[PDB]
Amino acid sequence: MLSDEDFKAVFGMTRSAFANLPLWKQQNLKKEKLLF
Repeated sequence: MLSDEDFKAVFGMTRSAFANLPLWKQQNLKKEKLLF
């Protein structure tokens, strides 16, 4: 669906620094841009 490197491309920010947070916060990010 999306390469590991592409993850940082879609995220927009350092996936490493963002990964420091729980997936709970990721639920919003996906809605901010992605759809599902």
